[PDB]
Amino acid sequence: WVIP
Amino acid sequence: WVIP
Amino acid sequence: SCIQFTRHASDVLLNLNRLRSRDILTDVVIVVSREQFRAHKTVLMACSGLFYSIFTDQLKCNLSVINLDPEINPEGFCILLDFMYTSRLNLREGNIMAVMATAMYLQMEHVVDTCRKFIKASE
Amino acid sequence: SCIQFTRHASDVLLNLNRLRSRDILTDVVIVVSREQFRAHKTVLMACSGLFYSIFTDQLKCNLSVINLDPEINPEGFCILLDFMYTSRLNLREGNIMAVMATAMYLQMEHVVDTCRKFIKASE
Ligand SMILES: CSc1ncc(Cl)c(Nc2ccc3c(c2)CC(=O)N3)n1
Ligand SMILES: CSc1ncc(Cl)c(Nc2ccc3c(c2)CC(=O)N3)n1
Ligand SMILES: [Cl-]
Ligand SMILES: [Cl-]
Ligand SMILES: [Cl-]
Ligand SMILES: [Cl-]
Repeated sequence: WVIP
Repeated sequence: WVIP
Repeated sequence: SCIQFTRHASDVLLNLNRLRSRDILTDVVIVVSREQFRAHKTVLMACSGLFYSIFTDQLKCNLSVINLDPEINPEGFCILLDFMYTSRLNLREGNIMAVMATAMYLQMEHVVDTCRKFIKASE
Repeated sequence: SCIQFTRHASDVLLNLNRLRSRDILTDVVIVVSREQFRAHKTVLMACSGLFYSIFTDQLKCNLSVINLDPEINPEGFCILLDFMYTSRLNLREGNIMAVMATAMYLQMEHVVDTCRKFIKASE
């Protein structure tokens, strides 16, 4: 999971 | 396009 | 000896979401406490262990309406349906418990994992 | 304020290809010079400008069989159908002309672009  |  | 187009999967998903937003070729209604959500069975199956089991069943594969368990929160489902079609999860302090419970019921293992991690950080 | 799961789109496409390989919820047959290819209309639309136009047509959206132009090569179509469901293109010296012609007809702009580039390098 990432900060888009 | 890339070499997978 | 194949070549691969990096953005292809993302572009496919973006177009599937465009079809969903315009209600094009949607083939099922998911009913959650009287709230209704139109979607594509194949996308639901591709994202959820529960929908995969439902639509591979020789009788349920032909249903145009699926009713979820009454304990399922419609907002939690809506957030997860948005994630299925976009890879983006709107996870907030106020919805994390409903999102995790809905992801556990829908069998969306990666969503359950990030909810468990975000809850553990707040304790 | 969404979080994003990097592998989600690829995982969705991988599952859609698993459904195709097991012939699960395929809803159309594409006929190419008597060769037949089963697929999901939504995936075809998501990858091709031609299928997008066909299945948004109020009459053609209901067809279970689509016949392509007799000039279309079945091997070229097969390679492109594989690309649609995997992001992988089996581009070879012996098939590049048939693949480019099929991609131009199917309106798959990124495939046309790489074929043009690979042909230009060989001249
Ligand atoms: C297992 S083979 C397979 N073949 C095709 C499909 Cl459409 C599919 N979907 C699916 C199954 C289980 C799970 C998910 C999707 C998401 C998750 O967390 N668990 N699985
Ligand atoms: C244009 S809006 C839109 N909305 C939904 C879909 Cl399913 C769609 N597909 C599509 C249209 C045109 C093209 C492709 C896919 C691939 C390509 O090269 N050109 N387009
Ligand atoms: Cl029904
Ligand atoms: Cl998931
Ligand atoms: Cl027909
Ligand atoms: Cl393309």
